[PDB]
Amino acid sequence: MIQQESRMKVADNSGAREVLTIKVLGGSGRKTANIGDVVVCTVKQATPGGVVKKGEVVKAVIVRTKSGARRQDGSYIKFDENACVIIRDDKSPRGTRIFGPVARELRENNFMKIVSLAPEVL
Amino acid sequence: VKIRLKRMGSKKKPFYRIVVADSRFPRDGRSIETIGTYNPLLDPVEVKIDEEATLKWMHNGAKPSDTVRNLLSREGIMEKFHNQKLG
Amino acid sequence: PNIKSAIKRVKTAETRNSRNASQRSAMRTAIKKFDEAAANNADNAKDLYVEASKKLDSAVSKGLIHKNNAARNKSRLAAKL
Amino acid sequence: RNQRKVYTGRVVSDKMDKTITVVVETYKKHGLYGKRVKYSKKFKAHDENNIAKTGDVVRISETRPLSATKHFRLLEVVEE
RNA sequence: UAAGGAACUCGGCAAAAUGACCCCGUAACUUCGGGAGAAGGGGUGCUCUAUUAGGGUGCAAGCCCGAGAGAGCCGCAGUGA
RNA sequence: CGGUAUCUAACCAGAAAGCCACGGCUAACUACGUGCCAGCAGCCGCGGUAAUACGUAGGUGGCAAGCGUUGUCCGGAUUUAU
RNA sequence: AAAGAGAGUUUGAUCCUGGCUCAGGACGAACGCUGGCGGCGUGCCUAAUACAUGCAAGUCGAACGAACGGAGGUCCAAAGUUAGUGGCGGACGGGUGAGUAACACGUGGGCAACCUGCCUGUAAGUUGGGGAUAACUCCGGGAAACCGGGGCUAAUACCGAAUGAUAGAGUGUGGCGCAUGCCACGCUCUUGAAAGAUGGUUUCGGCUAUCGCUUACAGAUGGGCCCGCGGUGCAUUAGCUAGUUGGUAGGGUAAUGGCCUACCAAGGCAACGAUGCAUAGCCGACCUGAGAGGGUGAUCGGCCACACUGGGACUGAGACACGGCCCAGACUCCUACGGGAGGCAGCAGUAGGGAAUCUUCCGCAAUGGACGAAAGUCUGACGGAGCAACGC
Ligand SMILES: [Mg+2]
Ligand SMILES: [Mg+2]
Ligand SMILES: [Mg+2]
Ligand SMILES: [Mg+2]
Ligand SMILES: [Mg+2]
Ligand SMILES: [Mg+2]
Ligand SMILES: [Mg+2]
Ligand SMILES: [Mg+2]
Ligand SMILES: [Mg+2]
Ligand SMILES: [Mg+2]
Ligand SMILES: [Mg+2]
Ligand SMILES: [Mg+2]
Ligand SMILES: [Mg+2]
Ligand SMILES: [Mg+2]
Ligand SMILES: [Mg+2]
Ligand SMILES: [Mg+2]
Ligand SMILES: [Mg+2]
Ligand SMILES: [Mg+2]
Ligand SMILES: [Mg+2]
Ligand SMILES: [Mg+2]
Ligand SMILES: [Mg+2]
Ligand SMILES: [Mg+2]
Ligand SMILES: [Mg+2]
Ligand SMILES: [Mg+2]
Ligand SMILES: [Mg+2]
Ligand SMILES: [Mg+2]
Ligand SMILES: [Mg+2]
Ligand SMILES: [Mg+2]
Ligand SMILES: [Mg+2]
Ligand SMILES: [Mg+2]
Ligand SMILES: [Mg+2]
Ligand SMILES: [Mg+2]
Ligand SMILES: [Mg+2]
Ligand SMILES: [Mg+2]
Ligand SMILES: [Mg+2]
Ligand SMILES: [Mg+2]
Ligand SMILES: [Mg+2]
Ligand SMILES: [Mg+2]
Ligand SMILES: [Mg+2]
Ligand SMILES: [Mg+2]
Ligand SMILES: [Mg+2]
Ligand SMILES: [Mg+2]
Ligand SMILES: [Mg+2]
Ligand SMILES: [Mg+2]
Ligand SMILES: [Mg+2]
Ligand SMILES: [Mg+2]
Ligand SMILES: [Mg+2]
Ligand SMILES: [Mg+2]
Ligand SMILES: [Mg+2]
Ligand SMILES: [Mg+2]
Ligand SMILES: [Mg+2]
Ligand SMILES: [Mg+2]
Ligand SMILES: [Mg+2]
Ligand SMILES: [Mg+2]
Ligand SMILES: [Mg+2]
Ligand SMILES: [Mg+2]
Ligand SMILES: [Mg+2]
Ligand SMILES: [Mg+2]
Ligand SMILES: [Mg+2]
Ligand SMILES: [Mg+2]
Ligand SMILES: [Mg+2]
Ligand SMILES: [Mg+2]
Ligand SMILES: [Mg+2]
Ligand SMILES: [Mg+2]
Ligand SMILES: [Mg+2]
Repeated sequence: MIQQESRMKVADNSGAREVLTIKVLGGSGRKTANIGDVVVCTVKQATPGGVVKKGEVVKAVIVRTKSGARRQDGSYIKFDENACVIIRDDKSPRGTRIFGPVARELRENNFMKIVSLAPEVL
Repeated sequence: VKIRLKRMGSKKKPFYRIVVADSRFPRDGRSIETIGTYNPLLDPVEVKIDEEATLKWMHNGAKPSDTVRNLLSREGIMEKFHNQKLG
Repeated sequence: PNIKSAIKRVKTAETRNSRNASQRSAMRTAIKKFDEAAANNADNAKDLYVEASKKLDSAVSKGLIHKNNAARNKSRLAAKL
Repeated sequence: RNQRKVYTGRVVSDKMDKTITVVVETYKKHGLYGKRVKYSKKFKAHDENNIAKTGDVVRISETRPLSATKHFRLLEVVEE
């Protein structure tokens, strides 16, 4: 459950290191995004020398949340943090490698490149 | 410890020094005490050797090489060493 | 490794490691028992002491300890009694 | 046998236990002018039990390392 | 009080958070006194060594004061309100 | 290495010379063209109509399968002086 | 015996002072024009940037597993010249100069405070037992690196015993020193060793040769530690330090030592430059100079440090180990998504940076290395060839 003014750390190789949410795409009155949803966001903290600079407006996808998703089989998954991967106009990441586990639901949202690079797809 | 043969001189023109050194050191590198010279180019081989420090090193356990053994045999160091061992 | 000798060397390394660790542990345990006996009361202690020295001397014959080390340990723990 | 180095200096500090500090002075040519210049270096010496007093000329001799920085022992005290 | 954490509002109003004792450590500036409890950290329970090491009191009997260390033990949590 | 070094015979002036510089420092000058332009240059500085300093031609000087330019160090520099 | 060259330029003309410029020599040099040969040498100075491809460390059947001719049964065939466990070597040889202002290097000593496989010499011995395990063969997990379980067998593989200490203690005698202590010898008790393989003879038992294995003592060799002196810029870098300074006991190492621990005292270094910042491998040596000095560390030789970055240990006489192992980090690659593999500052070679630097060659013939009793195998060390007027 991520809405505007919510911060979540970045989980790939790009220069960004923390990001604040600006808007949730999908509808006129939409107010909450979860695993597999694309958001507009800004960079609040960046590592020196990175490609992505501080104060930049970028799009990104949600890979794990503290209140995860429920599967059709009646099972649940939850993580210990909210994470984020910066993506391009298409569904390809702007970084080189992904850190930490990644939810399986992205395989159902055609995010095939991010799934391949993840160390674990839970 | 071997009484070895060190090569120097010029391209296609080798000259040799009969020298004692350790087997772990480079051929042209560190050595202990040079004792003689050996010139192969001349048809009659000219080999000069101390013949006194050589016997001391042989007594102390300095095993030579094949050609050094041949030179010591021709110059009589090996035969005198055998005589010293007998006597 | 990518040399045919290195694999044999490493295998021999684990074998020798296990063997030497076993004997070293046995010798340390013997020394520990002797010093425990010597520190508190008298009891046998001296009776233990002999075989403790044995555990050192044979060890030198095995090759897992220096002769000076064995002599030094024997003299140092011989001062407890 | 062999021999060890011996230095004759003056006791400066004797407030340690069983050991003192001794300054040894010598002269040397300069690098480019050849003038005498004083050159004082401080060593640490070992006594039997706190005999030497400050400002007393003593002769000390070389030995093995007795401590972290301690390589000399007191040979005798020439005078006060 | 789930997730978020000022997005509320004229304005963080109200509420929430810190809070005791011991130790480490502490900036620009300065009227040289300060700033300073700056900031930022670590330790607190019970049992045995142990009528302690040592102090106050008294002629002695005895009675009060109690820091460091070690070994351990129990909870999510030891200035457990 | 290797038919390699070397040696033996026959033919051939034939198949084999370039770079920098020339007012003084520093060895070595004439003509043409240009006219404070084109340009040269380490310094003194040359170029405004008679240019031994600019470009070319002839000549001369130095070196030579090399010759010039640049960068760094020492000398000249007694310009850190024992 | 050696022993040093100046010129232009401030002025209307001078003489001093003073700076600037030039005439010489040398490069791991570069660029431009040009270009015949031979001999001897040199060639990533920048990115210790990233690496395709091939080769650089293996060897012993004298300790345990081959085809043929061919005993024997017109058909198959017994015995006779060729994988792995184990031993030695991989710590040598080869490459880079990142880091390091310190016992790293040079020079001169000390160790009565030390170690050392192979090599040499000498004195003794190699006497008796045991339980296994690869290899091999079945059962499974397997995408693949490879993992487990059951059974079977050798040794110079491993582990006890007999005996043997100049190893520990206790003592004595004599001679001695540089304080701690050194040397010769004697006495009693307690511990510590081994392995056999290729032949000869003899009787066949025995005996014996060579190579082997265990212990001790010397030599030689290679290392370890300590110390005096010596080689840079900044004070617009003045205080630094607390296992620090010393002692009492202990632990540890081949050895001394706050190397490490507990206790006790508050010490120690510094204007003779402590501490800090910056640069830098050190020397023999090279260039220049009349010399004193100044600049540099190309080639070669000696020492030191490093091996993608950081940490650690095992085996071993010797490593905290370039082409060995474990963990973390960045990068490259394979995956069936569970997980695996790699390190050219080795020889050639590719990309990038540069103003700028070479063949993906031949051979162990010579010298030297490792293994073996030897033949012999390996050796991008090395011996040679190719390119570049780069130098004489
Ligand atoms: Mg030979
Ligand atoms: Mg035994
Ligand atoms: Mg030893
Ligand atoms: Mg001494
Ligand atoms: Mg809430
Ligand atoms: Mg919550
Ligand atoms: Mg805020
Ligand atoms: Mg609003
Ligand atoms: Mg607002
Ligand atoms: Mg308020
Ligand atoms: Mg404040
Ligand atoms: Mg608990
Ligand atoms: Mg030919
Ligand atoms: Mg010819
Ligand atoms: Mg003809
Ligand atoms: Mg003709
Ligand atoms: Mg001709
Ligand atoms: Mg002719
Ligand atoms: Mg002609
Ligand atoms: Mg020509
Ligand atoms: Mg002209
Ligand atoms: Mg001309
Ligand atoms: Mg000419
Ligand atoms: Mg001068
Ligand atoms: Mg001039
Ligand atoms: Mg050229
Ligand atoms: Mg040309
Ligand atoms: Mg030539
Ligand atoms: Mg380099
Ligand atoms: Mg084999
Ligand atoms: Mg080397
Ligand atoms: Mg170097
Ligand atoms: Mg057996
Ligand atoms: Mg068996
Ligand atoms: Mg068996
Ligand atoms: Mg015995
Ligand atoms: Mg005896
Ligand atoms: Mg002495
Ligand atoms: Mg005796
Ligand atoms: Mg025994
Ligand atoms: Mg033999
Ligand atoms: Mg053998
Ligand atoms: Mg010097
Ligand atoms: Mg120098
Ligand atoms: Mg001690
Ligand atoms: Mg450097
Ligand atoms: Mg030269
Ligand atoms: Mg001069
Ligand atoms: Mg040089
Ligand atoms: Mg070089
Ligand atoms: Mg060198
Ligand atoms: Mg490397
Ligand atoms: Mg690299
Ligand atoms: Mg070991
Ligand atoms: Mg290696
Ligand atoms: Mg390599
Ligand atoms: Mg290379
Ligand atoms: Mg290139
Ligand atoms: Mg060879
Ligand atoms: Mg050979
Ligand atoms: Mg090979
Ligand atoms: Mg080579
Ligand atoms: Mg070569
Ligand atoms: Mg070149
Ligand atoms: Mg040439």
